Amino acid sequence: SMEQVAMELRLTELTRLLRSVLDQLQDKDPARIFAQPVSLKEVPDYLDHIKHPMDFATMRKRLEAQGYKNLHEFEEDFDLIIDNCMKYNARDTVFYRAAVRLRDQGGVVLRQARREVDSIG
Repeated sequence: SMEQVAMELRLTELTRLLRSVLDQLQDKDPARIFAQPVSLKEVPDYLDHIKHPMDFATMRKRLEAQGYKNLHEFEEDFDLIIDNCMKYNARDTVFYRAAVRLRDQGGVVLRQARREVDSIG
């Protein structure tokens, strides 16, 4: 149908907007602390602590599979990265501090993407 196509065009454009958002968020992690999944070889007990692991490479796989239907779903995954880190790591660590900074700095980017998604529909 012509409707399924128009829908596929919007999803593709949302995917394009979310790709730019992802790149902006990831620039706010220059140390690449959140770039890849926490290693289960190096933190064998991680899943006893954190039930829904997340990271930027895993979000990127989902993104490129057009697996995000809206900004809310994307934000949920970004919040997991931050929230997982702030539970697993203590306050006085480079990792916890890096999540606080990513959270504060990403908020500006997410604030405008919400307006752009509402705006362009």
